[PDB]
Amino acid sequence: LFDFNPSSIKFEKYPFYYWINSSQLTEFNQYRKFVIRDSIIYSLNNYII
Amino acid sequence: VEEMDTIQKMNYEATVNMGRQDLITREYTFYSDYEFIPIQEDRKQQMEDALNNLHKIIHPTVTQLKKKANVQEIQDRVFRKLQGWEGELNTCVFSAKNVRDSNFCADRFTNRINTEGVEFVKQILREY
Amino acid sequence: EMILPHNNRQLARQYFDSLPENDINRKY
Amino acid sequence: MAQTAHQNRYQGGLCYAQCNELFSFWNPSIQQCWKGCDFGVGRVNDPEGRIEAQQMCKRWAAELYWTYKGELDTIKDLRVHADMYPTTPQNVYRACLAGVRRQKF
Amino acid sequence: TYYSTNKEALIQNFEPLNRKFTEEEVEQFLRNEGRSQEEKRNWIYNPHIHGSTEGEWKADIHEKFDSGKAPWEREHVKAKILETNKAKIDAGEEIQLKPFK
Amino acid sequence: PGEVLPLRIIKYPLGLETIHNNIFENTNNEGNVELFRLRFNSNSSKMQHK
Amino acid sequence: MDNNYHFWGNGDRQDVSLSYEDYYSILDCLLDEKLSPQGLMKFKNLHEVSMYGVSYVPLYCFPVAYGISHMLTGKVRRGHSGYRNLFSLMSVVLPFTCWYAYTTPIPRRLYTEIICSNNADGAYVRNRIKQQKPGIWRKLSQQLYNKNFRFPELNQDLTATEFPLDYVAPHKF
Repeated sequence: LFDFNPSSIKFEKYPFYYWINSSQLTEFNQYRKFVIRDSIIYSLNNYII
Repeated sequence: VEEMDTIQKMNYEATVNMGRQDLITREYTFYSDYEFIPIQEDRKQQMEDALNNLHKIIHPTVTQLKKKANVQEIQDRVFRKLQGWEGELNTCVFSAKNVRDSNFCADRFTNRINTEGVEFVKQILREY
Repeated sequence: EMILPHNNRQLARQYFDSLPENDINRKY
Repeated sequence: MAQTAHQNRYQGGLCYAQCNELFSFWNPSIQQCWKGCDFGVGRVNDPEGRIEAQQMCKRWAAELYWTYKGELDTIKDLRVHADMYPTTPQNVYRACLAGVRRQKF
Repeated sequence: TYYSTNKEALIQNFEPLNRKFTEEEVEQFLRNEGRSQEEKRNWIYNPHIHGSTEGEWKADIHEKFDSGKAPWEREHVKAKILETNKAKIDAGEEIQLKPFK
Repeated sequence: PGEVLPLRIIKYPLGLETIHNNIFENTNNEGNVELFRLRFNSNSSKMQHK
Repeated sequence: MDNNYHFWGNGDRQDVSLSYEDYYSILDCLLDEKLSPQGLMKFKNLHEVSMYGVSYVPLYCFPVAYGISHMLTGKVRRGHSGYRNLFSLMSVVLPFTCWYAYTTPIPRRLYTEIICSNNADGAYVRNRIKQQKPGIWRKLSQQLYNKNFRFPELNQDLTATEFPLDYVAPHKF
């Protein structure tokens, strides 16, 4: 009520923006079979250029 | 290998057939699977050489420990680092386009093992 | 995800080379 | 205590009490420890009786489980802990030896 | 008389360390977590992490840990102390090796 | 489902055998005991045998 | 203040604050194999504290729900006689008050140790939340940066050479 409160504003227009794939910023400690997902994400992000 | 009795011939046939499961099932491929460029044989040998080099360092320490708990703890501590590196390698090899990319990723993984893996293992073993 | 160095197209470098000599990005 | 000498653990005496104190209450090793107390009754104080009792423990372990000839002679650590269960002839031998050690008189 | 004797002993026999802890002393302090209390540590030699030879390494380990000899009692450490603090050695100040207890 | 990934690092289980008080089932040609294993998926489309 | 500041289930105002919903969602995106035995111990202590807490939250919210349900009926206290309306309005309103409570972050020493630890467990947890829970990590990164925590995984990282993975909400530099 009476202190700092984190904002909830986000990117709500770019497609598949929050389908974050593995990189050095995520340390590759995810589910093993998510590599396929990464490929899909990659392909999707090449479709919207 | 021709000259043998019926029982020996049957045993040899059994031993041969138990090793051709990879041969029989290579024809049955799936269309919808996500294919990847596999790690080449030379890179496989280099990675196994790096693993053997790691095992060279840990051998006296683990063989001079009389408690299974300590050896299991040593195994677990190294395995987390190795699993992070393995995840990086698996991602970068699955997302590979040509054999050059797969070789690059395998070389990066082997270099990580031979550069940082040995240092981390040595620190752990000194702790033990 | 990281782009491998051999597969990396230095588009940023290409734009940087096309900048004027007296440019704030070149100063940076 | 179907394999031991006494109807109840209280007839075993101080040795059975020490065996109970050695392991957790759910650990079946205590019974094996009790057998040690049985092997070293009139033998612990005799210098060769102690060796005889240790041999009796080795024979008992060899009879309970399948064992190999050198297997009980190459045990690195004969110490026992609370969660040591008689799943192996080595564990049976260690529990029996610990029971032998705790047999005063 | 206990208070008077203790006060005299403190006043007479207390001096500041007068020196900065050397690199070897700090490293020994950081490795003192390897010391075991109430039971001796089983030192196992691994040539790929310890170097040297087994006999030399075990002798050094016995000197460092088992013997109880302090880092400031080592000859090379004493030489390093007398070298790195020669400025304080000049002008008639004597370096104290063992910290007061 | 998913795939058999290109590389898996597998921890060799320890202490599964107590026949002669040895907790290292595996040893390589150099004589050093092994704690880890590398498994590779060479063929990415073939079925896995029953 | 309190005599039990040592307790792991306790906390002060400036500890990392996670709501129960955030805590359960964070638990939904982690693996026990990737954590050291110390990290597992932290998570187990947090589990017992949090099971008791989630049990108790409706009890905390019951007085407020009772008051609001009474004020919705009117200014008449028909005890033992307005129970039906009172408890229908209660079964409606108490979920709303519990919604406000369960979406409210609460500080804890275990929360600030699990997230902000500088060992490998802390980095693993931070990166896992960063990738699998982008919104939770957005809020949590804002909170951590506000609390003078400097981690590479934060969106508000001025020393990074890589662009942030999310929208950086306005804050005072």
